[PDB]
Amino acid sequence: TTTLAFRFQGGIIVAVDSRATAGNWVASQTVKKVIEINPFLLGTMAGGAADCQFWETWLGSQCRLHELREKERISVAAASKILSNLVYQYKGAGLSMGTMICGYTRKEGPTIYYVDSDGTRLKGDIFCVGSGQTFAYGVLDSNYKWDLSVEDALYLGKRSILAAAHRDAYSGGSVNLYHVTEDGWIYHGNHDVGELFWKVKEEEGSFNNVIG
Amino acid sequence: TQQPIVTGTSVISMKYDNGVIIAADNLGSYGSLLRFNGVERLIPVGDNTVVGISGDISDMQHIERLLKDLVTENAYDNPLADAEEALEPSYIFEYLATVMYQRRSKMNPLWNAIIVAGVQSNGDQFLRYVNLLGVTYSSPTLATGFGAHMANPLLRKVVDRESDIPKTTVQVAEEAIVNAMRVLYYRDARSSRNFSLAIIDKNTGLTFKKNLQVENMKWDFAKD
Amino acid sequence: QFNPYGDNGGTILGIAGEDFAVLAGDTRNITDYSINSRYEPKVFDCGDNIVMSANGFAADGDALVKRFKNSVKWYHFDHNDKKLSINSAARNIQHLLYGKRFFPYYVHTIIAGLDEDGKGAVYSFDPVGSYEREQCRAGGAAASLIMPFLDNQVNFKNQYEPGTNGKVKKPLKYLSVEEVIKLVRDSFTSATERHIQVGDGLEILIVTKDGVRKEFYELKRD
Amino acid sequence: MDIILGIRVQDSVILASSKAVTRGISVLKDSDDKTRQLSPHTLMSFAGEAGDTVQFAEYIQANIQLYSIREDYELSPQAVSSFVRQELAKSIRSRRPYQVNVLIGGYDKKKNKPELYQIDYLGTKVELPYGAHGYSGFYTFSLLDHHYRPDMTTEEGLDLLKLCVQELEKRMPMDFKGVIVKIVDKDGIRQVDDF
Amino acid sequence: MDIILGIRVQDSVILASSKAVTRGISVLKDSDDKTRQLSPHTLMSFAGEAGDTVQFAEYIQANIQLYSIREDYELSPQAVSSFVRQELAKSIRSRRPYQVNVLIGGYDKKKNKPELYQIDYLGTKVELPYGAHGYSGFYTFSLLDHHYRPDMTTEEGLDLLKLCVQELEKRMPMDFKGVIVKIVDKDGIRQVDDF
Amino acid sequence: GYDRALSIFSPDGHIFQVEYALEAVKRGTCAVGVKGKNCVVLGCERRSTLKLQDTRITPSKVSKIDSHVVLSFSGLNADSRILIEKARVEAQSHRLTLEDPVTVEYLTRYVAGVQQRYTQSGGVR
Amino acid sequence: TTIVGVKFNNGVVIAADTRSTQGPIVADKNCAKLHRISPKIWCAGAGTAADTEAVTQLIGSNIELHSLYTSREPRVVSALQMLKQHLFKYQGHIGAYLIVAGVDPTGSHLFSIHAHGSTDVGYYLSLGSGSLAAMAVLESHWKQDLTKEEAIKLASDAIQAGIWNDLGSGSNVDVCVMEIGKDAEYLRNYLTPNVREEKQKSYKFPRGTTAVLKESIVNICD
Amino acid sequence: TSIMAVTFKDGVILGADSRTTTGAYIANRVTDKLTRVHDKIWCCRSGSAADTQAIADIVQYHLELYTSQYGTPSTETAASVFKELCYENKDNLTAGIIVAGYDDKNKGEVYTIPLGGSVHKLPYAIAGSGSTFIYGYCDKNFRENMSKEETVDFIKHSLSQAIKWDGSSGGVIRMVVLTAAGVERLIFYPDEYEQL
Amino acid sequence: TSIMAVTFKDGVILGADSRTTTGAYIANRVTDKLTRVHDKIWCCRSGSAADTQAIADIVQYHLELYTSQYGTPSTETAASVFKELCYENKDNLTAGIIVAGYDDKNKGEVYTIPLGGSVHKLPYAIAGSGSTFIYGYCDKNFRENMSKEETVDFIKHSLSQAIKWDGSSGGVIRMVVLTAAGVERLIFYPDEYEQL
Amino acid sequence: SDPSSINGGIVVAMTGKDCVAIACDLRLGSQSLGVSNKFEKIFHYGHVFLGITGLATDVTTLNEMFRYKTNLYKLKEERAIEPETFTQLVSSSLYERRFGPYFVGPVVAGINSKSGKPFIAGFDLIGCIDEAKDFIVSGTASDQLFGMCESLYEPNLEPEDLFETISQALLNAADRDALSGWGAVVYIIKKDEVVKRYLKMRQD
Ligand SMILES: [Cl-]
Ligand SMILES: [Cl-]
Ligand SMILES: [Mg+2]
Ligand SMILES: [Mg+2]
Ligand SMILES: [Mg+2]
Ligand SMILES: [Mg+2]
Repeated sequence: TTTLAFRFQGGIIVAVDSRATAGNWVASQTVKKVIEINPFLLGTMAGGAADCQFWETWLGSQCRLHELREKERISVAAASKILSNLVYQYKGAGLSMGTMICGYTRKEGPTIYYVDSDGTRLKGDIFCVGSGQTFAYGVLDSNYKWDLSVEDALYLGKRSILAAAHRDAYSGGSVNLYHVTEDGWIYHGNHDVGELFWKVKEEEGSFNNVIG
Repeated sequence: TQQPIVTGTSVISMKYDNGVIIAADNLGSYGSLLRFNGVERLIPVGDNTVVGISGDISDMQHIERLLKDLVTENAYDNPLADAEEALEPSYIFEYLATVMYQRRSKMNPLWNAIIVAGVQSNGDQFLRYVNLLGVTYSSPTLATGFGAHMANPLLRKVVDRESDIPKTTVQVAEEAIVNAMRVLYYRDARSSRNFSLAIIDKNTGLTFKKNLQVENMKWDFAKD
Repeated sequence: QFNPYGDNGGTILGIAGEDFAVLAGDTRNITDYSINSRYEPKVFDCGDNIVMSANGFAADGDALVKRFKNSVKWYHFDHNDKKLSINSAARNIQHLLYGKRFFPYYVHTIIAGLDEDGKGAVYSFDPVGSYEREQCRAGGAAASLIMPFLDNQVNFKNQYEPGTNGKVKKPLKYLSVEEVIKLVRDSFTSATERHIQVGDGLEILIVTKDGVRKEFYELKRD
Repeated sequence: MDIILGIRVQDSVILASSKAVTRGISVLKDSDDKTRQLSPHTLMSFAGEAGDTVQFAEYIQANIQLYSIREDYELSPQAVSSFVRQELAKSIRSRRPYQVNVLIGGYDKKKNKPELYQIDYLGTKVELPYGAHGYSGFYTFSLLDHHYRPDMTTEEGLDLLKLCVQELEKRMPMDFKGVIVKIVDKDGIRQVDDF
Repeated sequence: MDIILGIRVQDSVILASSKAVTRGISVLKDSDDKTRQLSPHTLMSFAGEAGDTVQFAEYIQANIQLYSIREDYELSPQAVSSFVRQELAKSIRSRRPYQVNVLIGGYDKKKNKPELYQIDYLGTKVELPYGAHGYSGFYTFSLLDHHYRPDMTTEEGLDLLKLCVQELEKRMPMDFKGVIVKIVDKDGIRQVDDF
Repeated sequence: GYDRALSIFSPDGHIFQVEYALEAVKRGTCAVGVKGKNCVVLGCERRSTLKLQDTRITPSKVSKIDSHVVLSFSGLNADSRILIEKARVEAQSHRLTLEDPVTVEYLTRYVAGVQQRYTQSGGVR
Repeated sequence: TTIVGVKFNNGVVIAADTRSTQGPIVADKNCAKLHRISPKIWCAGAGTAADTEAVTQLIGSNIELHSLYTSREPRVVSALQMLKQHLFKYQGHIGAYLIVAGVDPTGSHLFSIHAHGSTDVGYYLSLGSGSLAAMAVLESHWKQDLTKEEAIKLASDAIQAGIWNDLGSGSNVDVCVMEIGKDAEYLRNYLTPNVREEKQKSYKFPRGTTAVLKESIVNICD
Repeated sequence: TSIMAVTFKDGVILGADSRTTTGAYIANRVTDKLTRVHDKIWCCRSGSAADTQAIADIVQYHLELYTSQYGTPSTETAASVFKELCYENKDNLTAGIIVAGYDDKNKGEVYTIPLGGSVHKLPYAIAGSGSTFIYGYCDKNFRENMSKEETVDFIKHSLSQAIKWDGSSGGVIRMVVLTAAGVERLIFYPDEYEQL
Repeated sequence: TSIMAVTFKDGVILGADSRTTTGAYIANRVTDKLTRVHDKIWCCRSGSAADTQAIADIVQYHLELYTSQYGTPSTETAASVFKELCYENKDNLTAGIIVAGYDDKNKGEVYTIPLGGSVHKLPYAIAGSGSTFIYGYCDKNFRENMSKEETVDFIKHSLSQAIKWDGSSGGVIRMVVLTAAGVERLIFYPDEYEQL
Repeated sequence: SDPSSINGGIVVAMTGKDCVAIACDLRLGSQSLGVSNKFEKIFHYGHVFLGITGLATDVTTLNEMFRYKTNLYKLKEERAIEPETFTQLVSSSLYERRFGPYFVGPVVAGINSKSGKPFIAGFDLIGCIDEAKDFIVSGTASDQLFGMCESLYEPNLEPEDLFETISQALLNAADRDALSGWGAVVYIIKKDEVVKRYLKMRQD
C-alpha cells in the first residue's frame, strides 16, 4: 500500500493505490482502500486488509450511533479516537493497521488524523502511510505548497501515488482520488496506472529512467 | 497438546456391491516395543456400523465409551430404538467428526484416525474417514497410516471409481482386504500378523471375524 | 507439538457473466503426497441462489460452510423468510471469518450468485474476512497458475486492438455461459498438468435466476 | 556511513555523500569524505560496514593507480566498474565478505560522456542516470523520477541534488550532517565547498 | 518520542521535549507536543512506547482533573508525582505494562517552590534539580553538573537549556526536530514559542 | 446478591417507591434556577434550625460537575453525593474520549439515566 | 518419483515414471529417469535430479575407462562399488537414490543404492516417493521364475501404481530390458496413459494484439 | 536390528534377523546382516546400514591384504581392525558390530564392538535394538560347550523373542555356522519360529 | 523400577524391586512400591514417586468412600478409578501402574495402566524401566493356572534378571500374595536371588 | 534473505515451426525497491541464446563466464557452439559448484545450425537439465508462467503467432508478480535472422 492525504488552501486531498499482496503474489489490483464513513468523513486503509476493512466499517457504525444519540455529526477527532482506543485495547495481539481519518466539520474545519495499530494518534497536515509511503513523500514534499489550486492539488496527490506505484513493488493497480471540502467529500475517479503512467510520462516529460 | 503413547497402526476398508468391509490388526505398540497383542481396534455400534480406530489407544478407549454411551442415550424414551430410530452409521460418524474437530479447536485433540464403515437404513453403503484434525473425506476405499500408502493402491485396482462398486463381490473384496493385510505385515514395522475383519452387508448383516492370521508368505534371497 | 492445521490441496474458480455466475472446483482431496478422495465435493449450494466454496484446510472449510448454511437458515427464521442477497451473505461471511481473527479458518473462500439487479456476482475472501466483489477469482493451490490466465481471457488484460499502436484497449464485454465453461475447463486441465494437488474430477455449479445446475467432467488422475 | 547519491547529467556526474560518522549514541565526526579518486576522471563513493568501506575503497584505488602507471593510460569508467564488480563478486563467497556498497561516477574521455554505475556488496552492477544506496533511495528515486531530465546542466543537477538533500533532511530519522558534493566531468574531479 | 529534559531553577521548572515523531525510516511529524497539563501548576512530559505514552498521559490527566473538581482544590506536585509513581508501580506487574517514562514539573503554591520529579516506567521516582530520560541524560547530566547553579533565574535556565539542545544536536545520531519548551512557575504554565 | 424488586407497579399503575421518592424531594430545602439573557442563576434555601454551623466546611448546596456546568438539588443529601460523583466521573470520561467537555443536555441526560436505572433494578431504591 | 527393478528368467528389467516436480509444481512432464552407465548396465534414479544424473555420468565415465583398461565388459558390482563409495564419502549430501541393474559375464544383477551409501540385493526393488505404492503391487504379484513378458508387466504395473496413487509421480512409463546374451533394449515412453485431452478453445491471438515500443534486427554473424 | 553370536563345542554360530528400516517402513525384509570379512571370520551388523557396510568392506580389504603377506589372520586381529575404524571414527559412525570367527588353535571366538569402539571378548554376544528384550532370556539359557543343535535352538528361540517384541526386527532368522568342517548357512522362516 | 503382577490358580501375586532413584544416586534402597488401595486390591507403582503416591492416595480415598456406600469394589472398578486419574491428567503425570486384586467370584485379576492412561486386562503384566529386559524371559516361562510356589519362583527369577541388567532397579524383591486365605507379604534378599 | 527472490525477474522460452522464442522482463530491484528498468536477462554466444533469472550478481557472473568459455571453445573448435553442446556446458559448470551454487535459473534457446532443429532447455541452480518440446519457464513468477504457457501454448506456431503467445504469457504472468515486470524483451529466432522486440507493459 501507498496512501496519502494532505491539507491545503482548498480543503483535503486523499489519494490511495489499489494493490493487495500476499508476499510477492499480487492478490488484487482493484482493492478499495478508501472507506466512505459518511458524506463528510473518509478513512484510508494500509496494513492488514481484513483488520483495516473490518474495523473501519465498524468505525462507521459507531459514528452512525453517535449522530443518532447526539443528534449531530461526529467530530473527526472523536471518530479517530474511537478507532485508536479500539486498537489500543488489542495492542500486542497482532493487529496491523496504518489508517488516516480525514474529514470536515464546522468546529474543526478540514482535519486529518493518523491512526495506527500500536495506538499512535496524530493530528497533521500531511501524512503518507504504507510500504510505499517514502516514495510518495519524496514527490509530495518537494511540490507541496499551501496555496495549491484544487486542480493542482488533485494532480499532485495522483502523481505521488503514481511515483510510489512505480517504484514500490508492493504498490500499484490504480489511483483513487478524493477531495474533501466544507460541503463534504467528492470522488475524483479511478485511474489505472497501466494508462496513467504513459500519459504522465508523455505529457510531463518525466520518468526518463524508463525505456520510452 | 498431546503425544501418542500406546498406538494402533493401519485401519483399511472398502465398499463392495452389497456393503462394506473393514479390517485392522490386533496390536498396541509402545514406540518400537510391540507391547500389547490382544487389542481389538474394530468396535461395532449396533448391528449396522463398525468404527475402526488407529492412533492413541487411551483415546480409542475413550471413544469406545462415548459410542457405548451413545447407544444408551439413544434408547432413552425411544420405542423405536431397535427399528426406525436406531443409530445410523451417518449419525455415529457426524457425532465423532463433531467431537474430533471440537477437540482440535481446543488444542487438545484425540490423537486418532477413524474410519466409520456401515450400511444405512435404505441399504446405501456408508464409508467415511475422520482424524485428529477433524478432516473428513469419503472414497470407495479408505485407509489410515501405512494403509493409505500401501493398501489403497491395491484396493483401488479392484474399485477405482463409483461404477466399480456394483461389479465387486464380497468374495473379491474380502480377498483384496486380506491380501492388503499381508502386504502391511511385510512392510509396516508396527504391524502384527493377527487381525480382525468385519463385513457389514445389507442382506446378511454384521459379520465380525476375530483371530485371523496372515498366511502364505514368500521369503527369498537374491544372489550377489 | 500438535499442529492444528493441514493442507487438503485442490483449487477453485469463480466467474461472473451478465445474468449468471459459475463456481467451479476440482474434486481431489489430498494430504502430503497421498490422495484421500478422487471425488470429495467442496462447492456447495447454500440456498437463496448462493453457491460457496472454502478451499484450503478442509476441516475449517467444512466448518465455515456448515456455519454459513446455518446462518442462512436463521436469517429466514428471524426476518420473515426474506431472501439473503449475495452482498448481505458476503458481509455475513466476513464476520464469520473475522470472528476467528486470532485462530483463523485456513481457507480461501469464494461465493457466487446474482446481485439484486439480477447480474452475475462473485465475491472472494481472505482467511480473516477481507472481501471484494470481482468478475473473476481463482483460489487454492493452483490459484497462481489460473488467475493470470483469467486476467488475460476474462478481463482482456494486456490485449490491445490490432493496428491501433497499442493505444486502444480490447473492450470489456460479458461472456456467454458456453464461453465461460470453456475457460473453466481449460483452466483446470492446465492446472492439472502442472500442479500435483489438482486432478481427478471437475465439478461446476452454475447459477441463474432459474436455480443451481451442476456439471461434472473427468480430469487426469495422476 | 549511510547516505550516498549520484546523478548523471548531460556533461557530468555528480556524487553527494553524507559527512556523518556515527558509532553508538555518538556522532564521532561531521566532516567525513566518503569517496576516493580512482583515476583523474573516475570517482568512487562508498557506504556500508565500518572499516570494510575505507579498506575496500583504498584497495581498489591502489589497483587502478597501479594499472595507470603500468600502461601509462587511464582505464575507462566502464572498465573500472567491471573490475570493482568482479572484486565484490569474489568477495561475497569469501570467508568474510566486504560489506560495502559503492557508486562509481566517471567521465569517459574517448566517448565524451558521463557515466554513473551503482554496485552493491553482492557485486550487482547497473548503469543509471541517477543512483542511491541504502534507505536514501526510498525517497530520492521517486523524487528524481519526477524532476530529472537527461539534458540537464551541471547547475540544474546541483539544484536537483539540493532538492534530494532537503527531502532527506525532512523525512530521514538520523542526522547525517549534510553532504560533500563532487563533480566529475571532462576537466576531472572537483569539490563544491559551499553546499 | 525520545528526548525529554527538565531543569528546576530558583522560581520555576522548565521542561524541554523533542518535536519529532518517527516511525520506521520516516519522520511523520516535526511539531509534536509531548506533554499534558495535569493541573494549572503541574505539567507532565513523557517518552516511551508508541501509543502507551499518550494513553497514559491522558489517563493521569483525567484522574487529576477529576480530583480537582471533586475537592475544588489543586493537588501538590509531590502528591501528583506519588499518584503517578503508584500507577506505574502497579503497571509494571500487569499483563501488559505501560512502557512510559515521565518528568513532572510543578510549582507548589503552598511552599512557593518549584519541583521536578523524574519517574521511569518501573515507577522509580526521584526529585531532582535537573532530569532527563533516555539517551539524552548521557550528555546533559555531565553538562548540567558543570554549568547548573541552584539560584539561577528563568532566563539563565533557558540559556542553560539552549546549551543542552546544542550539545544533543551535535552528538545525537537522530534528528529530533528541536524542542518545545514550557515554563512552570507561580503564575502557571506557559510555552516559549521561539526556541 | 440482594435481588428484591422494590420499585414495582401497583393496581392503579403507579410505582409507589418512585412517588414516595418525590415526597423526599418535597421535604428537601427549596432550590431555584433562573436563566437570563447571558447567564443562569442557581438559588438555594438553607434552613435556620441549625445554628452553630461551620459554613466553611459544610457541603455547599451547588456543586461543580465540571468548570462549565453546575448541579443543585432538593431531597436526600446523601443520595445527591452519589449522583454528583457519577456525573463528575462521566464529565472527565467524555473529555477523554470525545476531546470536548459535555453539553449541559448530555450531562443531564446521563444523570437522568442513572436515576431511571434505579427505578427498575433489583435490590435498589 | 516411482522407480522399480524386477529380475526374470534370463535377465533383469527396470522401469520408472516421467514426472519431475519442484514443490507442488510439475517442472518436466516427460523427463528420463533411466540412465545408461554402460551399454548393458542401466540405472534408475530418484531423489535430487541433478545428483542422480551427475553421479550416474561420472561412474559411467569411469566404468568406460575401466572397461578399456581391462579389455573386459563392465560388471554391475563395479558400478555398484564405485557408486556406493562415492555416495558414502559425501555422507548423504549427494541425494541420489538409485536402482542399478544389468547383465555382464558374471550373469544378471539387480541392486539398489541409498544416498548415504548402503546397498541392497533383491529380485524386486522400488525407490522414490511412490515406492510404497509400487512395492505394494510387487509384494502382491511377484513370484519366482518370471518370464521376460511377465516381468515387464509387473514392473510397469508397479510404476502405474505410483503414477496414479503418488502425487510425486505421473505421466508415462519408461522401461529398459537387459537380457543375457542380447542387447539391452531401452523402451522410452513404453506406456503413455496420461495424454492431455483436446483443449476447448484455441488461444491464438489476432496479430497486433501485443503493444510494441521498439523493433530491431539482432546481429548473430561475425 | 536383532543380532547375536554364540560360541559352542565345535566352533561358533552367528545369527541375525533380516529387517532394514527407514522409520516405520521396512526398506528391506530380506536383508543379510551376516557378512564375510574372511573365509572363517564373519560379523553381525547393527546400526547404520551404510556405515556398517563401508566398515565391513574396508575390513575385508585389510584382511585380504593381511593374508597375502602374513597368511590367515586370527579372529582377534579381525576384531582389532574393526575396533580401530569404529574407535577412531566414533563421532561419524553408528555401528554396533559383533565379530565371530573360527581358528583351529583358538576354536570359536566372539568379540562385540559397541558404539564407542571398545572391544569385548565374550562366550556369546547380543546386540541391536531387539537385544534389550532378550538379556533376561539369554543369560538364563546360555551354557558353555553346547552342541550344534542346542546352539541353533538357543539362537532361534532368542531371536524369535527379540523379533516378537522389537518392531525394528523381523523377517527371517538367518544363521551362519563356523566350524572345522566349513561354513554352513541356515535360514528359518516366520511360520516355524513365531509359534515357538 | 522393575514391577510385575501375575495371576495364578489361587489368586494373584504382585512383585517389585525396592529402588528409588534420583539420577544415578539411589535415594531409597528399601522402597515399598506395592501399595494397598483396598483390603485385597493392591497396585505396583512405577514412574514418578510423587505422582504415583498422590494417585494411589486418591484411589484409596475413592474406594474407601465406595465401600461405605456400595460395599466391596471389584478389581475392575479400582482399575477404572486409576485410569480416570491417569487418562484425564496425562499431560501432568508420569505414572505406570499395575492394578491387581482378588475377588471370590472373579478370582485373581491384573490390569496394567501405561503412561497414556489406557487400561489392559492381562493374565500377567510387567512394567518399569527394567521390564524391557525380561519380555523374552517372561513370555517364554509364563503359564496359566500356576501354583503359589511356581508363581513365586516365576516372579523371583524374572525380577532377578530385570534387576541384574537395569541399573534403575535393585535392592530386595518384595512380593504380595492375594488369595482367599488373606494377604501375605514376602521379601527376598540379594544373596538369594542374585545367584539364581 | 532468499537469494533467488531478492532482485526478481523472469525468463520464458518457447518453440514454434522452424523457430524459437525467448523472452525476459527488465526489472532489477532490491526486495520492494525497484532499482533498474534496463536490466536485460537474455544473452547470446553466437547463435545460442541464454536467459538467466535469480540473483543478479550471479546472472552477470555467469554471462561473463559463458562468454569466456564459448570464446575459447570457438578458437579451439573453429566453429560456433551448438545449443545441445552449450546446454551440457551450462550443466557441467553449475554442478561444479554443487555445495556452493550460483543462485540462478538459466534457460537455453536456439536452433541447431546443422540439423535446423529448434532447441530449448532449462536448469535448476545446480545443473539439472530440463529438456522440453514446448516451453521452459524460470524466475519469481514461474508458477504464473507455467499456468500461462500450459493454457496458451499450441505446437507449430508461426514466428509472428509465436511472438504473440510468448509475449502474452510473460506479460500476464509478470503482472501477478510484485518482483517481475518493469518492461520486457522478446527474441524471435529463425534459422538465419533474429528479431528483438521491446514490449509495452504496465510500469507498477
Ligand atoms: Cl545392509
Ligand atoms: Cl515411593
Ligand atoms: Mg510497483
Ligand atoms: Mg495433477
Ligand atoms: Mg517385529
Ligand atoms: Mg509486476
